Amino acid sequence: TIEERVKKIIGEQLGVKQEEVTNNASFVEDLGADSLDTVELVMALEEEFDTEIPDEEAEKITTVQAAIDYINGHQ
Amino acid sequence: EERVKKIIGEQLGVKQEEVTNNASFVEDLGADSLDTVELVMALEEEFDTEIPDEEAEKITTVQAAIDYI
Amino acid sequence: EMLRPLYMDVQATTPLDPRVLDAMLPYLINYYGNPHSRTHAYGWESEAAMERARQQVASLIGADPREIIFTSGATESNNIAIKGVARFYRSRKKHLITTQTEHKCVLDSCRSLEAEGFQVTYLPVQKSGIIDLKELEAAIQPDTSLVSVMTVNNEIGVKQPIAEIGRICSSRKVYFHTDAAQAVGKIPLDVNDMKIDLMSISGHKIYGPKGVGAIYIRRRPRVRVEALQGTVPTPLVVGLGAACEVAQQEMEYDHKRISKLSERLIQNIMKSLPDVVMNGDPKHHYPGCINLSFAYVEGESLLSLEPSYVLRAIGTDEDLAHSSIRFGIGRFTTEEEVDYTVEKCIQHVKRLREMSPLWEMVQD
Amino acid sequence: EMLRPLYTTPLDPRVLDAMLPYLINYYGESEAAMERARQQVASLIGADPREIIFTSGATESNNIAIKGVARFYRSRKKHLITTQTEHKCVLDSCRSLEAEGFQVTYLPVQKSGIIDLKELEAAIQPDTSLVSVMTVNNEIGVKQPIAEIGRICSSRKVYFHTDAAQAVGKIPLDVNDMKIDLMSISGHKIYGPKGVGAIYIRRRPRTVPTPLVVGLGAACEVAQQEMEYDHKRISKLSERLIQNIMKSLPDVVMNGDPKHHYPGCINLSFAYVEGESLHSSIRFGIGRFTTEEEVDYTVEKCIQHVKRLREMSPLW
Amino acid sequence: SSRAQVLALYRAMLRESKRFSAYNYRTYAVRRIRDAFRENKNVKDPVEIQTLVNKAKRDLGVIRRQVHIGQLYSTD
Amino acid sequence: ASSRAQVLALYRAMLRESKRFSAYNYRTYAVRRIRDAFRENKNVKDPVEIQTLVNKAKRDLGVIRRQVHIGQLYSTD
Ligand SMILES: *P(=O)(O)OCC(C)(C)[C@@H](O)C(=O)NCCC(=O)NCCSC(=O)CCCCCCCCCCC
Ligand SMILES: *P(=O)(O)OCC(C)(C)[C@@H](O)C(=O)NCCC(=O)NCCSC(=O)CCCCCCCCCCC
Repeated sequence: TIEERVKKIIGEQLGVKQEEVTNNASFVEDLGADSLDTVELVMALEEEFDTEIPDEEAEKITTVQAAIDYINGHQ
Repeated sequence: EERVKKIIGEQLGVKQEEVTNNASFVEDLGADSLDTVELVMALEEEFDTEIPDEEAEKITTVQAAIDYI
Repeated sequence: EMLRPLYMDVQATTPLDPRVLDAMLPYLINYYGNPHSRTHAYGWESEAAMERARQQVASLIGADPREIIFTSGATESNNIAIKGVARFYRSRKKHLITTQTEHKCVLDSCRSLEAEGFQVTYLPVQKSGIIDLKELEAAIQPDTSLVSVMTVNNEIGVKQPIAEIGRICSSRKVYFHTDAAQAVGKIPLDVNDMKIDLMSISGHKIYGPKGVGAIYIRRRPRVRVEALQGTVPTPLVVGLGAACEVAQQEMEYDHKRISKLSERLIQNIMKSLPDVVMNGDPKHHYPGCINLSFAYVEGESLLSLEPSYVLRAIGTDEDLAHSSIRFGIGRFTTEEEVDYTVEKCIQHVKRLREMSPLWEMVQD
Repeated sequence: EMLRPLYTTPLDPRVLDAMLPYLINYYGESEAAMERARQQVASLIGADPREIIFTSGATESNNIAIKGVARFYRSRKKHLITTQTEHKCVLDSCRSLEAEGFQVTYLPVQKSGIIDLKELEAAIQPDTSLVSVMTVNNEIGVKQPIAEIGRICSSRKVYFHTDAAQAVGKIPLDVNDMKIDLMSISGHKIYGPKGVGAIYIRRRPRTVPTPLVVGLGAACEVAQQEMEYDHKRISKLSERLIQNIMKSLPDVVMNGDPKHHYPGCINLSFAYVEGESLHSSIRFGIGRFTTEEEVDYTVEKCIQHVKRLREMSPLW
Repeated sequence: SSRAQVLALYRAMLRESKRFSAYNYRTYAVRRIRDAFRENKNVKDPVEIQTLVNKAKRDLGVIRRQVHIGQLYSTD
Repeated sequence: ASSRAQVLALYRAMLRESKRFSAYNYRTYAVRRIRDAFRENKNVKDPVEIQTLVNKAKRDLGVIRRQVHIGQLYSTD
């Protein structure tokens, strides 16, 4: 129900339009990103809404489904 | 001269009619040491000039403040 | 420099006192530097700092230093007090008493206790904002554990009879908690003359830093609380202690000044704008918090949402209590802020009384 | 938070963070702190720590150097050489020496902002005591041949002073390769605090407050660590500003000899208009904290004002 | 125990207080110093006078630190 | 005495702390300098240089923390 907002933020930070917004996609393998862009991505997700993500949970966010199932799993 | 007497009248609470050029601060104007220090500081605030403590101590009358530089 | 009227922010009324920040600088420096540049004395310097802060907070409220516990604010202090006493005494004390004009956090905690199985009665307030002592004294049950009444109301600015409430609670062996967040450092408080058992203290309400608070828990006799389902940083605790000490030395001067400026604001507003009413009993009012209701301003005064639930408890009509203004005057408030605030208030009330809100209301 | 067009320097947070503990302890001194600051200033300019003296600014450094050497040689060396485009303090000190009986020659600068080495080498007298030449022209943004001037002065046994206030931390300086004998350094030029400066006094055979000294040393250390990054960044931003102005105004020229430009100072001359409040020229400045938004806003406002002022003057 | 030094302390505290980068702190400082010296006027106990002078000196140090550091953070 | 995830955590901490600067030039300069620093020092193999860069990064993180919080306590709107 809030996966579209996550995909919107990922699309905004990584510079991808609303057509390549595929669910279950790796950041480094399917979106052309690296560890630094990933850190800035997690910081963007925790930056849009006032919610915090620890380092252990942020390191596990290497795909899209990891980010979709971590902002809902910690409400 | 207008700025000196105007500032003295403004800080000491005197209108532009009781602005006498020859009145003692402690005996004829109802002031104290604190009002004197704040008055000298106001004079240093009107024009961008500084006055040392020694020259400020000699300012016990109105004519001392009227054009000293 | 552009001024700001005395009704925009409630935090703007209590800025950080430069003496407090000056007390906090060394601990901020030794704090926000990662624990590899700290010296082999940080532990002692922090135990000593927190002990001095305890002595300052305690000395302000007339308590013992061992009775001061540091929290993250008056909210955590409230939860610790009500939930601590209630959850610790779930054996033979399952009843709690509070007022309908308390802060939102206290009411929320009492609703949480009600959801977990505690019986709570919310005492109504009279049209003066003061509770009826006969209603409180007649509402104590054999299983009543805690009575929580704030010392000052943050919306109308009225003082509750804290000493008398403490006398009534101690006369029936009932614990007494008070939310003094809007009162500490502004009006005198003695935890011994007033039969107070628990007290909540907010740092940023008393010109201290944000994110720090305190709670007074009596030890003679010993009052106990249950831990809640962490350690506040040292520079903030230092700041709370410094704010309490400065408040103790400046309370009388600040009260005289704030009374003068408050009377100036109210007299200048009522002198130019008729039909204005002041909420709260003036004979038991603290001048720092003013709350004025204006008559013929239909709709809402925007500067969809809910009205004021504190003004509804003092028997004020929906439309009258809907558009109301809470002015705040503090230690650093200047006369120019007061005059600019009364001018802006006159302009806005005069403008809004000749208009109707239907235009902005229909924007879809 | 709005912007401000590109016409001191801001206080680098590392510097303020370095001087905070000393500021706290200063109201209500450290030999170790002042020794570390001395080592930092010396390490930036390639000198030994024992050769660094802290002053209240580059003004006091200039007066100490020029007036010190000149007044020491008031016996048989009453001639000094400097530039007519020096800072106001240097010119004032040379005018004071001229009032005391010293003959001073103010060398002119060419249209490129660089001094004529043939004119300088031909202006040395047998009774010349000191040669004071600024390191960079702060108005046109051109570098002076400091190393060559130092070689000429050391070959002729005459002391060489330089005002590096606008050059330290912005261009590389080695006090030995350039054969410098005295150098002036200003703190608030290199993102350090105001009211502190330094002077290099050569010692080899070829009461300023402590928080301010600490601040100067910290500014020098940060400058030493950031000189390359700041040079690339400021160079990119300068080329962006100049190129973006040239793309829209096909008649603006940049004053100063290229290939001898330090990137922080740009000087552009406009044809038929002058005096742009926000022939004569306009000096844009770009620093460590200048953002691309400030550059683009400055180019936009500059194009708008030039176009308007050209559309308000009857010409063709 | 010093007659001229008390006036010098008043002058110094006012001069340093006028350099506050914030309006509320500057106004509060001048007002509190003025009202403070005016209130403690005509005190005879030399111990109380010495105490007030000590508090005034500490507060002068606080004003100095806060004015200078605040000015170092005061972006204009 | 550091790993990859600890370096990424250091990057996250420095970006998070740098974004809390009350001033625009310091915030932009900090974020830009950290991004360019990690991108530039990417793919370094000498462990001595990596350890040096990590230590300097921790020191600079302490500077950013102190300056952000103290400046925030002085930042009058
Ligand atoms: P990612 O690609 O999946 O993984 C990260 C990589 C692999 C790139 C990285 O972790 C790595 O291991 N690369 C090898 C080189 C390396 O580890 N370098 C260490 C980087 S540390 C560094 O260079 C930071 C420099 C300090 C920045 C200071 C900024 C100061 C700002 C002050 C503001 C006032
Ligand atoms: P003048 O007539 O020559 O002098 C006036 C008199 C004689 C009254 C005075 O100079 C004097 O000698 N009186 C003796 C008693 C006296 O007043 N002693 C000085 C006491 S000083 C004092 O009261 C300290 C007050 C400082 C309070 C500072 C508060 C502000 C802090 C701001 C923090 C941000």
